Amino acid sequence: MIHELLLALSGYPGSIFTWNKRSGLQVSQDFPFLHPSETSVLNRLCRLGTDYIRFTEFIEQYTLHGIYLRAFCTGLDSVLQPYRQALLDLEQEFLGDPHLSISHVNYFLDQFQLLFPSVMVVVEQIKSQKIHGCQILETVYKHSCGGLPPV
Amino acid sequence: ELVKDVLNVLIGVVSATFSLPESISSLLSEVAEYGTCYTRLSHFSLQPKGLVFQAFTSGLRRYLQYYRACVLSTPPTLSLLTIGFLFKKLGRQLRYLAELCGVAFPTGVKLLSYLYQEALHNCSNEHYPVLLSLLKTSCEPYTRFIHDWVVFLKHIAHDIYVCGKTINLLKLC
Amino acid sequence: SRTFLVDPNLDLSIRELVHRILPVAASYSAVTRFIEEKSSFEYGQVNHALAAAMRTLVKEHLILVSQLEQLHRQGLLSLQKLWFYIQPAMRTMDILASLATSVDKGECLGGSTLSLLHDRQ
Amino acid sequence: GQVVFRLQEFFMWALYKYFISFKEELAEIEKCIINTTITLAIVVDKLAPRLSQLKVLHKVFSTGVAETRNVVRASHLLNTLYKAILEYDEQTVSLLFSLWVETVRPYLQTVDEWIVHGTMVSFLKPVLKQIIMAGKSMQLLKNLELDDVHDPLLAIPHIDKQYLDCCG
Repeated sequence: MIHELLLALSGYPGSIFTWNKRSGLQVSQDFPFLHPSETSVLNRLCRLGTDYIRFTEFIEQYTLHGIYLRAFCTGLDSVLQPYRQALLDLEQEFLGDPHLSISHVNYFLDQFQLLFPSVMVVVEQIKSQKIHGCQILETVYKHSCGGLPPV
Repeated sequence: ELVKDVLNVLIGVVSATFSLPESISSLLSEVAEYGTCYTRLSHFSLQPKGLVFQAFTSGLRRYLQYYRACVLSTPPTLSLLTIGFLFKKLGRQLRYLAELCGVAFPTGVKLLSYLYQEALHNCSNEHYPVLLSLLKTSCEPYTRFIHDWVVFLKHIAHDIYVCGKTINLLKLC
Repeated sequence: SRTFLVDPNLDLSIRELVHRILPVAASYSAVTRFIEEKSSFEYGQVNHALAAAMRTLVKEHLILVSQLEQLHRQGLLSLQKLWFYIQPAMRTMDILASLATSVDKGECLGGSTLSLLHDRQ
Repeated sequence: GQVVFRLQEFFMWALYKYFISFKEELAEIEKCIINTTITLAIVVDKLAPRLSQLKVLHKVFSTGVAETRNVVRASHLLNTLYKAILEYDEQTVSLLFSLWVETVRPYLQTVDEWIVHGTMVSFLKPVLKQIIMAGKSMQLLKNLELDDVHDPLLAIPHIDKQYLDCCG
């Protein structure tokens, strides 16, 4: 189930983690093998997966036109690189000792959980206001004076 | 392990699941369709009509080999998800090269200038070096022609036509 | 014009790539036969020095096969890695296998073998 | 759980940083469960110096959640800490202090940025006039480490000589 999840957090949905076009990633229903209390933390964990999927779908779509939009997505993958790299690691730690639970996996994301949310509305302002041209170099700058150090 | 299967699609060789849970197929298709353009290039740029089209065709193979060089180099056997993420910042660029070519197509000066307008159209992005290295060699034979007599502003268009015939006339005298 | 046979029972993921390497051998079995024949005196003083200068490249093609076997002992030579190594040889032994088949088609000796090298990296 | 669930529902970079380290102690205990006897009355007493530090946050954060303008929600929060620390004047003080610096980092930045790049607390009242008259005067100049000084003073005029140069 661990390697099952680490793919769901990568952009591949399956039977355990269904995909909905409006809401986002979420667990289907109660599962007998697992506990009924975990059905929550996963839903808290998917609030992160939905961000990466809606990210990479937009990144590929390139959608509006202009070089400053092309380069924004070109750079948007660079900030998103430590997310992937930190996800490849989780499998290595689980390959060593088979006593690690979802608690530790949820704990490992830590920084990504408080970063994506603030870098989600920056994309939404673009696709909802047709920000064409060099005006992006301000719409991203007006959000660069944020307090959150990571952002 | 399936990694030697997915990695052997960017090369073009068919596999057990590549002909010519259960959600992996969606993940597989995102790396699969990448392969369909790689083969769709060798079918298009294999020949050694026009002279400048050959050089551009000869410049393209100077690039694909690098794409064949990067693969089969780093990963012996890595995680499945690592493949999709590693070949994203590079894979999408491969699909962009399909918009450039056909997979009609101009020739002569009409092509040496069409490729130029593809630079300013997408200059600052990450597609600047690759297009430049093509234009830098897609104009190599055309300079030689210019190296004999020795849209764009017409103030110099008609002048080039006479700046050469003079050299071609002094060669016979 | 050489034809080859591979295997009735082999992996299809190999035979399609084998047929991509052989065109440097078939284009070689027609150059080495051009040397051992157009060296006969009854062919002029041009079809000779054309066969000599066409031999130094065959020597450098035999060194490129030696350095592959010595690199094959350490196992560092995978089939996919082979298709990339011989690429300089697939282009050169494709040029000479075209002159050696176009100098013998129309019997040329003397000046008419020096014209063909002026019309034909 | 209520104290930690509400915070998770909810400056955060300081709070978030505390949780990672706190999580490591809880995660470590889980290791000794799968691989010594362990029962209820032992894990609780082992977690005493944490369930103590956690109760403080339920009272410090309660004043950072009960509140509309963006300048009163941030002033009243940052002022609650400096008041709640003087009440506690050791491990509980090390937490609030390490929680303080990472929340006053915004102001200390703009204050410096205003200086070099050009309903009232009586703490700084006896010199406030020399501040405004230096702040505004500095802004009209560009158009044409203070905390790291107060602390060394504790080991052995900083705000006035600096002002005298600007107006001068």
